[PDB]
Amino acid sequence: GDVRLSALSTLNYRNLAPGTLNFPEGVTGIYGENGAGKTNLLEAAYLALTGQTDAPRIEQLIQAGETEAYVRADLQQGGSLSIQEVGLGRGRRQLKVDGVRARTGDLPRGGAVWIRPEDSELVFGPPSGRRAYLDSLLSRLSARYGEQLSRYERTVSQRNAALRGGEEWAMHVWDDVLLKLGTEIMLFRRRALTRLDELAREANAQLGSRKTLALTLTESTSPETYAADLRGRRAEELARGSTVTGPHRDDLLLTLGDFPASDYASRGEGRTVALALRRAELELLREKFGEDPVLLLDDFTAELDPHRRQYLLDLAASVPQAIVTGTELAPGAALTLRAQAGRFTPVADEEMQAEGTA
Repeated sequence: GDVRLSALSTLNYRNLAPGTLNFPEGVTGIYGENGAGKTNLLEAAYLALTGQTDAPRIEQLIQAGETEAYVRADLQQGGSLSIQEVGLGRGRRQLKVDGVRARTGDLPRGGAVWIRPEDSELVFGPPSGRRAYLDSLLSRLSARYGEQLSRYERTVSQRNAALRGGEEWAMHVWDDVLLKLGTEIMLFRRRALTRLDELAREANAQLGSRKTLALTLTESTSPETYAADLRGRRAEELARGSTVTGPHRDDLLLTLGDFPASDYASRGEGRTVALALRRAELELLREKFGEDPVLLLDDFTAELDPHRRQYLLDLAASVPQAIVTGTELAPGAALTLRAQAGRFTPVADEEMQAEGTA
């Protein structure tokens, strides 16, 4: 009855040998050398499960010499099978759910969470990365949000081009649209913030921090003054050649023991905060859907703190299903695979295959 990714197949997907893999309930551990394509399997899974990608360019996902790629996820929730497919090519990501052309919205239970070895950049990196964290999560929570955000981004782009091209007389043509969409986006973010703050605070504590982690939003405007602010900062926007009002300008502020984490958190504290953000993402999806997202744990061996590494492995064992990669096998997994040159092959684990041996 839990959801499960029962199989993943790819063809022409960057750094993956074409083929299929069948995954059991519980943890599938995958080990191999740096460069064997482990992260790309997780990326492909995340794409099939959520319709999202880290790639700045879709062509980056397609094997050299090929012009299209294909990913297929088989999902089993109870006795119900579902099929999620993604076709890639020509800058385009085409989804299908159960054989029918689909929008992102027809994808179900907050499909996956992908914990990534670069996640400390959420703490120490630029505002754009924290907007991407929030936008990604909120788009998984709500189809409407994803559509609004997409339309908003394109509309801001037109406004900014009007400014930069010296067509400032024409700059306000879409301000009604930006008001409406910008307000909805800001409000969705405020709604989620209440729970994300609580969830990240708890995860940070459970990870052993004795400092309080708090999330707040740094906002360019408010719903109540958005229209006034938008229009009222014209002189500034003419000077800058850019739009200075709206959620594309905002940030998720991370405060740890009353100081800005970006500037005062140690490297270890930063790793803990970043993991707390992923745990809060997981739990917020779980609370919304009463359905556990598939956990994609990318390079657990890159976590060099024993306790925090063990937390990741325990979390993976705790959920109905996780796919865990690293340079060595995750102990106790339902299935273990070795990654070589983008090909995944089972290996024996005598500790987990001792049933029916007598």
